[PDB]
Amino acid sequence: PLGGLSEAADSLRELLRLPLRYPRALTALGLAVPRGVLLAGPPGVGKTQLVRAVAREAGAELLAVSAPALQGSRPGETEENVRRVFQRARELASRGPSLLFLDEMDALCPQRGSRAPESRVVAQVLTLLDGASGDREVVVVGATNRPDALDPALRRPGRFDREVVIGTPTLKQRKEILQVITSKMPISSHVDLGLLAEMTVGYVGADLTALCREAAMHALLHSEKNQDNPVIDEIDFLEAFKNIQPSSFGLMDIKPVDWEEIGGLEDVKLKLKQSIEWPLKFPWEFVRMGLTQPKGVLLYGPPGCAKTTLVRALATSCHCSFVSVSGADLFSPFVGDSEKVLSQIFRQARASTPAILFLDEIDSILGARSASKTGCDVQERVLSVLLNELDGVGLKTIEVFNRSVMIIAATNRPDVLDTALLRPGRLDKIIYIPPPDHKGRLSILKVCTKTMPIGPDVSLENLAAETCFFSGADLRNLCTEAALLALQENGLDATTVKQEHFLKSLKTVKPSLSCKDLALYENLFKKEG
Amino acid sequence: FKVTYDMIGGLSSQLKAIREIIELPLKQPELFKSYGIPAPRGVLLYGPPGTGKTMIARAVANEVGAYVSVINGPEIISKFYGETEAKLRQIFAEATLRHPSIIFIDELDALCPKREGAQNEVEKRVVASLLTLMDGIGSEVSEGQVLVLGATNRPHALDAALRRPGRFDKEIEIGVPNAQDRLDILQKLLRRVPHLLTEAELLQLANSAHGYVGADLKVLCNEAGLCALRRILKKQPNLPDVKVAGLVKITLKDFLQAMNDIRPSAMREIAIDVPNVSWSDIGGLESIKLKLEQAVEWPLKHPESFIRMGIQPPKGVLLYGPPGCSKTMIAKALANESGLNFLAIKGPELMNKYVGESERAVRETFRKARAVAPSIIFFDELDALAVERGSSLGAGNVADRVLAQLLTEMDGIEQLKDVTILAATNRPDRIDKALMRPGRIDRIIYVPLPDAATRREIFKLQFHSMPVSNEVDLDELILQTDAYSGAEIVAVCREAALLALEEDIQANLIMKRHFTQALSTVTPRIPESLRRFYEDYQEKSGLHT
Repeated sequence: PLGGLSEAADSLRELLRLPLRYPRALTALGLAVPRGVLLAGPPGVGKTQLVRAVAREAGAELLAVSAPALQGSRPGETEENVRRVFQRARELASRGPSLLFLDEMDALCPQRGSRAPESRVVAQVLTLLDGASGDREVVVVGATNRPDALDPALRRPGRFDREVVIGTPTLKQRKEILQVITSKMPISSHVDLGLLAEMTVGYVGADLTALCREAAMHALLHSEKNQDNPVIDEIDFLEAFKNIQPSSFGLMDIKPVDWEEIGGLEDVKLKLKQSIEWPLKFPWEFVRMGLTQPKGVLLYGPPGCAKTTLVRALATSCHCSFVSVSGADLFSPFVGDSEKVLSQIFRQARASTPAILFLDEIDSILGARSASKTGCDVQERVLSVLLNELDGVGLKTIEVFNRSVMIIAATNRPDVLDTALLRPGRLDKIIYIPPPDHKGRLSILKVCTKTMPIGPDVSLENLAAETCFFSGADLRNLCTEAALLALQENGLDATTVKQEHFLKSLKTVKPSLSCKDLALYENLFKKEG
Repeated sequence: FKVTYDMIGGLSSQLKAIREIIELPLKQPELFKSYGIPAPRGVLLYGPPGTGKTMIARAVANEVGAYVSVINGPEIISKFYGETEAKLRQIFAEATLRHPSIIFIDELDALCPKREGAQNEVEKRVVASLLTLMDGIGSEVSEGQVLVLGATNRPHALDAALRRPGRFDKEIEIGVPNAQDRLDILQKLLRRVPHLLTEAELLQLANSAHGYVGADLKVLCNEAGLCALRRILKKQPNLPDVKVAGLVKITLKDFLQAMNDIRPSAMREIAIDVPNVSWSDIGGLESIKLKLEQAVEWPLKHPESFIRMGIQPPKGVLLYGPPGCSKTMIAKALANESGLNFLAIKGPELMNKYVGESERAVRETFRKARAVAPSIIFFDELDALAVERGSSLGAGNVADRVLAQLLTEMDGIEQLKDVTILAATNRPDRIDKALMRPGRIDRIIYVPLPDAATRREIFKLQFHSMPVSNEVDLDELILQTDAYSGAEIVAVCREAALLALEEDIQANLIMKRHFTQALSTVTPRIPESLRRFYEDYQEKSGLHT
């Protein structure tokens, strides 16, 4: 089955179905449906299997010809082979759904600066498709890995433009596909498939297949008695996973967090509530109230407050679709792709049109402008494409369809970023996040400690009095280490914890949150406005 | 395909211009020979992509008498060497035999890139051959009959010698369309599609299409058809194409969602917009209004004011004061009152990594300005580019280049035949007097802070969009809003509305106690010392009137 693929499966179902699931004379009513799509991603996971399955679900000829099996030694035979296949597709259009499936177009497309015959090949298949446009039921699915690998000249409108990625290896789909694979394999009954799954970060389905493969392989190897029924044990499974190569590689944090895992600065909490989530009720609120929605807000606090936690809690308290934007997710070794993934995630926001998009630590996402004057050009290119795309606007004038994503950013070095970002019209609100006061310290200690083994001797208020210049993470690591001391030292197998260990751990973690740095931070990024 | 003038939308003036520059020769060339005055070899078309001038080309081609013949850059310039020229000369001669014919080329800069801007000497051989061929179009046997047509975005990357006379004289611009133009081309498209729309909300939809392009309008039409189709499908499970066709009727919401799904490709270049804001949107400014209308209307009186005495053609008016405080609003207001055209250039954006391309933008800006002569250039935040050199060693270079080229453009003050320039900034000192030297930008006005009546007018324009309570009292509001700016006070009442919303997510009227609360929260981040400095500069500067 289409394990871990049914969502992309059905999206592509409707998309490619639109010309096929419904007749043509309506197109003849003055409409030209796009024809020819792209499936980009690591294959073997089911891409082939899924295109099979969907041509089935609609009812269509699974003409699963492998275009890599058409290479020619002399220019001209290749074009005749393509004539053969595309003509059979044409007679298929003469009969019904010509669901031509041609894989690995990029190997048939070495991009510019390459030799000549690629030109003949691509132009000739272009003739084929542009002519068969006249025919009634001509559709092709180029199956590759990355769209960038294909011919640029094959990405025009009225050409291969409807492109979709293979399924990103999600947890849910991971479990689905493990079960689907083993649905024909005699794995052991007791299987904590979720454990192995969460071990298999970044591992696409096919990787998981292969992993199970070698697992059962060594199972059969180091066992000989039950030659037919293997209890393919989770131990051999684990060891195989260990042996296996790591994965080759917009990850939304599935982890939900509420307003309880966070205390202090409830003023800023209510502010975020003001300028972000009330917009949900907006379609009638500003009506009886006037004021519009501020496009962009920028929350700034000292590095160490883990603002990301607050952002994720916000994303939790709204149910709105959420995607994250991080530099580590961004800094891939492909120059010119950062802008691309930016556009991609914004397009996804448009897709799940109610969308909240987070721009973390943008000083990392966008470094300095003119500090290193030799390698900071593509960064300004991302700057330009950002300043362009950040213009999400609508009718919004005196029922309403609230099709308007929202963008929120946060960082620690705003004095580094490009000043035009803060443009009234792009980022029309900025909020401050001071490190907690005595009360905030007390509260965040209380809430971070509500699961550690507490003893009847501690007095959090004293730490609060003395744990000044402490970040959230500071206090969290502090109570952590102190618990460790208490437990190990006294109770090798313990029950309680004493405050003495916190007192001792104080110096162990040197709090370098100098109040002068606080004043510097504040003055800088309050004049940043 | 029978591509007819009856299909091409907008561009009316340019249509007439091309039609006339081409028709008379292609009608009575022996009149031209009787005059002995030469017949124009070619005409250079230009304009950003998207508007696919090829439309115009094939249109005029199959319109009157032309035998079409087309060649395109990325279609011709392969790894051949002179075989490009071979194909070229062959087309040229064969269509010469076909004297009633017209050759066109797109991306003419592509086939012929810059000499210093390219490397492949083969391409320059092709350049030279094209030159020779075009002189073969200045040939006697067929004097002025092989009309060459060149069209590409970049006029810069073109080869200089192509501008030598008798080779490429008439440069016709086809820029991004305008509100009325968008509407026209949209109608001409929609001509043959069942729809249920009224031309007023249609004009609304047109207004929506900022930075939109024709080709993208066609894509919009197709998209909307598709989506209305989808809408119908979401009411019938199954059906044959007959009733489908019988029911598809494009409506407004269709177009709305359609436009909202696909974004256009324009809006990187300049655009001849139209001032939408009104004097009915700002309060007071009485003497400001009068002095401004005077400043803009005198340059047409200076014919007769010179007839009276004759002294000077004063042009440059410069406002200055607090930051963005309704100033640009006043600018657009005068713009709409005059009915002229607006070309905004926001200062700080002028910084681009592309060394000189900012200059290039300024250059095409002034070109279009001239082309639309009854128009007004605008500037804002001049001090951004006007940070003096030496501070930033590697950054102020493009800045001074840009400022120099700016002076170099404005120089055509005579050429600026009543083409006024309005600018405004906050700290006028930071500029160079190369702009404040007499003749160019001399009339100056400090924008006075809003008086009580202006504040009350701001309050009226605010209350006219929010349901407010009756405990309002304009008096003490105006009292406790001094040292503030208008837009700031708008934000104040906005936040008071937010506070009432905090009182209840479904309340109706905002309470003025919460207004006073907001007043306490908001602080005037502008000290009176700033006004002192403003008025001091006013006193210690050059001319005001």
